[PDB]
Amino acid sequence: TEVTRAEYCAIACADIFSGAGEIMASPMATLPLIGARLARLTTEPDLLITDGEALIFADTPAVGAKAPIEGWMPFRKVFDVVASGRRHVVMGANQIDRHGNQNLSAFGPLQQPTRQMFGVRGAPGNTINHPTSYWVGKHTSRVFCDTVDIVSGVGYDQIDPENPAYRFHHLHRVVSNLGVFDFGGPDHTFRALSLHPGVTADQVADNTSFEVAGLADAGVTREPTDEELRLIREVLDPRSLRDREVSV
Amino acid sequence: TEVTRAEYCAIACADIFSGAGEIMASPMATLPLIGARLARLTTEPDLLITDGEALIFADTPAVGAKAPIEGWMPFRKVFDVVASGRRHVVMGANQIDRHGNQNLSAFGPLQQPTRQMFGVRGAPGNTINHPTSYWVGKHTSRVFCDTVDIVSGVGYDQIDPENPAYRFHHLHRVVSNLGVFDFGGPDHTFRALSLHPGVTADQVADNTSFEVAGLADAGVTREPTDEELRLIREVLDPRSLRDREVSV
Amino acid sequence: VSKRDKRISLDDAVGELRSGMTIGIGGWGSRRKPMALVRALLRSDVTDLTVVTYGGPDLGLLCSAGKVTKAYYGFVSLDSAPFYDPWFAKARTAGEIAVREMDAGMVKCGLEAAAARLPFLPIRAGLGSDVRRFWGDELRTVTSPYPDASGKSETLIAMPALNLDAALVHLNLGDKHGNAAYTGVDPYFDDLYCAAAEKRFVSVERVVETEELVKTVPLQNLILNRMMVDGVVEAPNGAHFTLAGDSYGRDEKFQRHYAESAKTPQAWQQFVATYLSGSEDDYQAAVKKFAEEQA
Amino acid sequence: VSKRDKRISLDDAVGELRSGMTIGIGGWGSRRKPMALVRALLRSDVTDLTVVTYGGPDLGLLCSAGKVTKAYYGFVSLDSAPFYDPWFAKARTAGEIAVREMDAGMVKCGLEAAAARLPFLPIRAGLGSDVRRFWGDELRTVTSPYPDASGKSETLIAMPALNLDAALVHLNLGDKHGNAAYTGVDPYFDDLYCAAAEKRFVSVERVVETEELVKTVPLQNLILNRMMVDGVVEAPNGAHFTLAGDSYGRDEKFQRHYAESAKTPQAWQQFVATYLSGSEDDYQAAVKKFAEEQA
Ligand SMILES: C[C@@H]1CCC(O)=C(C(=O)SCCNC(=O)CCNC(=O)[C@H](O)C(C)(C)COP(=O)(O)OP(=O)(O)OC[C@H]2O[C@@H](n3cnc4c(N)ncnc43)[C@H](O)[C@@H]2OP(=O)(O)O)[C@@]12CCC(=O)O2
Ligand SMILES: C[C@@H]1CCC(O)=C(C(=O)SCCNC(=O)CCNC(=O)[C@H](O)C(C)(C)COP(=O)(O)OP(=O)(O)OC[C@H]2O[C@@H](n3cnc4c(N)ncnc43)[C@H](O)[C@@H]2OP(=O)(O)O)[C@@]12CCC(=O)O2
Repeated sequence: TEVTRAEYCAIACADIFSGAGEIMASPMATLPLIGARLARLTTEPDLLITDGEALIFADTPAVGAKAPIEGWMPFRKVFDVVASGRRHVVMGANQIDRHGNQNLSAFGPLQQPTRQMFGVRGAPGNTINHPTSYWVGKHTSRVFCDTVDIVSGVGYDQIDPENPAYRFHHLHRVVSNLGVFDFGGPDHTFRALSLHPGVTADQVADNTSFEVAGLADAGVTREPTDEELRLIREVLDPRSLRDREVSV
Repeated sequence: TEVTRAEYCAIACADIFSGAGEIMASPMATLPLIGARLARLTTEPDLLITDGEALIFADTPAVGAKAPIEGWMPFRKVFDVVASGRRHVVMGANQIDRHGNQNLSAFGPLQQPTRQMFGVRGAPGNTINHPTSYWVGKHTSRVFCDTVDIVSGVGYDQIDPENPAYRFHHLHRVVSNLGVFDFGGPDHTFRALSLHPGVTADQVADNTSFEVAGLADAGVTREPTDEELRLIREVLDPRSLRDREVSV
Repeated sequence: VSKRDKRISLDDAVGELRSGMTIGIGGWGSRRKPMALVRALLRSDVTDLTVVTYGGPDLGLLCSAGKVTKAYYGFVSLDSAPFYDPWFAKARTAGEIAVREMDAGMVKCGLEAAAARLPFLPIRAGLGSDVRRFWGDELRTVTSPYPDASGKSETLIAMPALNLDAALVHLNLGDKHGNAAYTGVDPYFDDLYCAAAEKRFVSVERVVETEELVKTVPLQNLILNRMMVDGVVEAPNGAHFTLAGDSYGRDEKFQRHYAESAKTPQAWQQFVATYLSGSEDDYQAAVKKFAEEQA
Repeated sequence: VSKRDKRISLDDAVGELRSGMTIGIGGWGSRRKPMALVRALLRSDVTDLTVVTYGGPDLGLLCSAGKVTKAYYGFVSLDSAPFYDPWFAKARTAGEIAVREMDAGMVKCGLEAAAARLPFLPIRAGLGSDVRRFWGDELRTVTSPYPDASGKSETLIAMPALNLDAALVHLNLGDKHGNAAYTGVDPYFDDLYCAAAEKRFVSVERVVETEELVKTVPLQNLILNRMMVDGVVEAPNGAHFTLAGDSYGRDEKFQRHYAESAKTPQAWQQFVATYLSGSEDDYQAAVKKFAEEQA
């Protein structure tokens, strides 16, 4: 079995949801989407998933396909799900720092940015309410920086332990084209869990602005099972749309 | 034209809504219901009315009849209407005091009543949010008492003028089988506006526990127009259900 | 690789409840109450309950069995004459229950706070009323950190979250995973009860496959999703004697018989012997016989 | 004796607006925006607006005409590539607008507070994020008067009410009195925008009699009642170039042309000359011609 970099990324995105149970999986990019649907077809059948617009799917469809539905999830109800905590989102990111602060809003000063993106969207509500993970298709030092310009996703150094309003914050994984990471290093720092086959420690270090905890000892990302490869290649992403979103 | 006591009560209940505009009329008894619908067919066509369950009526139907609908008003949406203020309710009452405190909850101590009724229902929310009026089909000193046992409807002596949360309180009318009243007497006291033809001041005084302001000078309730009599007798209440709810 | 099959019996569902729980009961007054689940509670030894409800004969039946210690409610009504529930009235006049009676809008508010995992939501309803005295220091105010334009700050009721150990609701149609729908003019608040609770049991008139469910009702009627339900009970006529949207209306004659049977110890033993001393099937058979006799 | 006839033209509706108003705009991103009403705003001299929106090309067009002083929004997105609205981006990078950017759930919350005439509602979203810095002292916290079980009291964002001078929304069907419905999978928040506003204008694809409206859609789709609307505008294709539920999808090719036309002063003058210098009918004719040319 020859396994591509995007196929390792797909199974790593499925592993984001290991143990998630009966919660709403909300991937916001193609690789996490394949991953969430792969988890649903293997070890997490109770995940809820949507069409990204307003319909909850009964079955698990291929990327871009319709499937029979099981419920209704318009935007006003998504906010109820966020506030209930019964959700795990996978967001993209223009910047992520060593403690998990994240930016998808804009670059530069808040009232006069040098470049405009979406604004904060749902990132503040996601990060304060329920498990949040991140996907980065091109792992670089511009993404993984010392300080994010605008904190749209709340990192670990923002938490007030005296205020139980912060008790639901949990940043679970960062999956990139180079490996699998979390914030389990000392002081909740960015930590390497695995590197995809063919990725070296120095490749990660050279493309991260800060020190990655446990990088020297991080093993290699697991192999996909035969079933996972079949599901990725034949069922979920037969056109290999995943490759377009995974950089060297 | 011979006009019955119930017919005077019906036009007085219509007059509750004079100047109401485009708000939800929510009568909670047959006479106020005839009154609200009579107002809608004469001088207040923009009133909203429901079937008392969940449907907003387009046309104005007879008592107990269906009519074509114009919208949806399930109970959860009624609470939104209450909080919006765009409503005038007409409630019944087991007790009403001189300042407009009202009870439909129970008699006796709060945690061990001597007689149980509905509990407070929506009376606290109604009286704090929007115009509220009352209907009493048998005006007696047991209803119009010095002190209500349980304050379900908020009266004027509960208002904190320093707290703008109280700024929407307004008790508009009390209509009974004896006359038309408000809380426009000195210190927001129960005040006579009119007595129905054939009712004397001493009849009211003998059936009210407290002094009624302006009782000696109160004139007689106006005559219905020919159109109002036609609408009451032919269109809205051809079976004279109104008579069952109006006592001597 | 399948989603969890949540189908369970009435007695199974009550077997997940425990004495001392705070339980929310769906429906409204004498409307779409989970009466089969309430009858299963009566058969059980589960007691010392704190009940959160828009009350009707559900609360009356629980009071008839002494199962209620504390009750949070916006009202108690049978919706038809005699309007007041006589078993709730008896428990009240005997001082058998501690009440946190509240404005009807405060129930919705408290359930919404729990659904959002918030400790309170502000509300105007309650201010100036004896709701304050029913609750004492359990109901506090909250002041706006923003004054109004005039410079005065509003102080409102801080409605505390109505967090529930369990919710019992009845709906018209559902699947074995807990997707469920109402038919008729009003969902009431059954979604909020489920969202406010730890353990959630829905009885339905009929269990169907998911695809049948979603092709039978509009999207907007799908008020429960799989994250809102832990057990699904198939209970045809499971709201009797309350109404149930499009499925059936209220059994007015039988509700009158329930209310009149509460008047004497003698009338109640007979009602219990005929209707409440067997299974749900026994109840349903006896109710059918009553309808035939009283024609 | 008749209910008020609220039918008015696009220009009439904008004639009720005034410079300096706070205006909420319905829809979401590039979805069911009241684009005909926005084009009527561009034709008018109404400016210095404070805009509350889930932003899309509505906000972009207003920025292209310098009509925005302050903006409250949960995001700005075109939903399709190039995703970011280039006119909003230009106003931001030039410092032309003061922003009260917020979590998307805070918009809903603030509109709900206004709808209920409350000064704030508590919410978790915003805590720990740069939402605090966007707002400074305009966004304060509120502490629960009830500690959690551990004895610690939660301090939450006090989302202030997003009270609006006016709301502009577009729906699929309505009557001359303001009863109105959406068709398709999402109402967005148009009911909340109307409930939060003083003056409410709804454009609809088609005006029908009330009985036709209520027989065409389910009850649950009737999101506006007569107390929520002050003027009704019949504007077929009035959401173009955003999508509109069951009526039509997004004009993706034209939205791309809008975005690419913002790149140079030259491209924009031509877009203005062709699409934004006449009436709505002129716009609609030019958009139809564009579709034919680009096949
Ligand atoms: C309602 C629900 C509620 C629940 C929920 O959950 C929601 C969410 O929404 S959850 C959030 C989901 N949304 C995401 O997660 C999106 C994350 N975003 C992406 O995924 C992007 O696609 C990307 C990050 C992969 C690429 O972004 P990008 O293309 O903008 O930037 P990038 O490629 O890095 O190149 C960067 C370019 O800037 C240049 N530059 C870099 N520095 C600077 C600088 N100082 N100054 C000037 N320029 C700079 C650089 O030279 C490049 O220019 P150039 O190339 O050199 O010209 C919802 C739904 C909608 C809502 O509201 O709530
Ligand atoms: C959701 C929305 C939200 C918005 C909204 O707006 C809502 C409302 O709901 S808005 C409220 C609407 N609801 C009303 O407005 C109802 C008002 N009620 C009536 O209209 C009654 O029908 C009546 C008052 C006319 C008669 O009541 P009654 O029959 O109980 O008593 P009464 O006839 O006076 O005889 C009295 C008997 O007690 C005896 N007694 C008197 N003292 C005592 C004493 N100390 N101790 C012991 N006994 C006593 C006396 O000897 C008589 O016994 P007896 O005869 O001698 O045996 C909703 C809808 C549902 C909800 O929740 O919110």
